[PDB]
Amino acid sequence: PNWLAYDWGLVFLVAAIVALGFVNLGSAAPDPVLLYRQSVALGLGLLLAFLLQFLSRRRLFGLAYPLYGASLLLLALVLVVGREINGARAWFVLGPLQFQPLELAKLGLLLALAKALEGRPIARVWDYALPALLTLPVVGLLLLQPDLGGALVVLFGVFVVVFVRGLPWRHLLVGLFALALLVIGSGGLFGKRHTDFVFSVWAEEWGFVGVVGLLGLYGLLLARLFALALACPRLSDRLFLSGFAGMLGFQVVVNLGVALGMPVTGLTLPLFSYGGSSLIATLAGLGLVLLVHRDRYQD
Ligand SMILES: CCCCCCCC/C=C/CCCCCCCC(=O)OC[C@H](O)CO
Ligand SMILES: [Cl-]
Ligand SMILES: [Cl-]
Repeated sequence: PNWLAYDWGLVFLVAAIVALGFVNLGSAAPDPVLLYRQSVALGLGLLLAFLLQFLSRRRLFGLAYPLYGASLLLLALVLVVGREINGARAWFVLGPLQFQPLELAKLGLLLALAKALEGRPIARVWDYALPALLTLPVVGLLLLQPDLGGALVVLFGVFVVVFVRGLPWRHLLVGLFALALLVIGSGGLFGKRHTDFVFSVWAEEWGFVGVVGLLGLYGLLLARLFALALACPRLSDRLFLSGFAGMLGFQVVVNLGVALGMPVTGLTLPLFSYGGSSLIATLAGLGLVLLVHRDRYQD
């Protein structure tokens, strides 16, 4: 953490998408008190992503299995002592504190699957079972809320990890598509409510150049993630980085089809749409990915 050998390009990409999100929220249905909550979320997010830099990658992958278990027990616990919002209890609300176990599940499952899938030889049966028995508790506890947007993100991440690894992945796509079935000019206005109340306003006030630029920022972000992914000697790191990039790109392309018209899910546009927990969790995951990239040439 003392040396700062990071990929600063990815840092600039995250910062650029975040600054666009903030300058849009200030015109996309603004409110004096609704911009403060997300500003405090950004502060918390940067702070948490910095705190996680005092963590070696050895320790991070040592926590691969405990974090997975804790996300499983927290997914189970949110079903009992959660708060209903849109018909599903998926949030822990302790006054000003809002923590959804879906994010912890995503990171824990990515770490657990990456670590358990770096031994090249496996028995001819566990190529199906190991990702199955590690993903099914998470997806099942995500459907008991019910929240299938996070279930889709999780399952598609697992698909990406398995596919990049070199294991049976067709059954995962079958499960993914089956679960997914039960669901103003070139210039714009320039600043002149549903979940998409941050993106439906941006797409109209900034038009084709705005959407093209934002999708370009997301394309460059996914490109830099997959470039950092194949730039890691360890296989577990390759898997972890690629799973993260998959989940992120998948939320983005889910919001695309939502805007086209899908049904809608609770999945926000990462770093861009309104939501303090999603911002904080995306920043924390990006901090993890940044620290595993900085420790890529170490033991
Ligand atoms: C790393 C990136 C950090 C990003 C920066 C941290 C956030 C700070 C936000 C301050 C208020 C800005 C709110 C948005 C600005 C516009 C608000 C406004 O006055 O709306 C009027 C409208 O734009 C007239 O056309
Ligand atoms: Cl660069
Ligand atoms: Cl297959």
